[PDB]
Amino acid sequence: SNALFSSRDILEVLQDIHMETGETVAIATKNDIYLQYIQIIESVHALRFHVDENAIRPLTMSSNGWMLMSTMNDKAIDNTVRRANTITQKDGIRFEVDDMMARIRQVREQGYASAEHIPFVGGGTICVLLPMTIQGQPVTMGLGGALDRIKQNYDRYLELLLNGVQQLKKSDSFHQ
Repeated sequence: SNALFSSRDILEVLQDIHMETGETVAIATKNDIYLQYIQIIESVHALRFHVDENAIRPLTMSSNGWMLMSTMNDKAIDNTVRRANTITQKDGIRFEVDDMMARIRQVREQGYASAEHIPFVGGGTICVLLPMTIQGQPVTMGLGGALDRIKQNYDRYLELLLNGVQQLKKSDSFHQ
């Protein structure tokens, strides 16, 4: 019942990270074991991520995924990695429950996630968990672009995401 003022708070923060970084920026949540985008703002760089929305993407395949999985219980993470392997292995990719469960525990610890070449060669991504939930689901804010641009701006980009989180500690969770 206050969904719009929260969406606006989030959009304003996401617009700031887009202005300062020029990268593809997004808010995402989970849909069962798949990553769901709520809002994407496309990069202005020549070489960029063009997010195809019809794409089905398991949570094991992106740093946004690991951040979202880090919110589940272990029973649910194990099911997720297992179920997700049967899908990604149709393309020869499959993470060992052991190491994925380790990466997830680390991400939960350090407060954010980043990834090189995952899901895509030449790409780099960094994301954080937003303080609020949307429709009972946890929510993520992240940026993506060409790996080199990401590597060379890593500390600055991270800092902006984390500070974006601080700016939203006054925004409500909503079920709309």
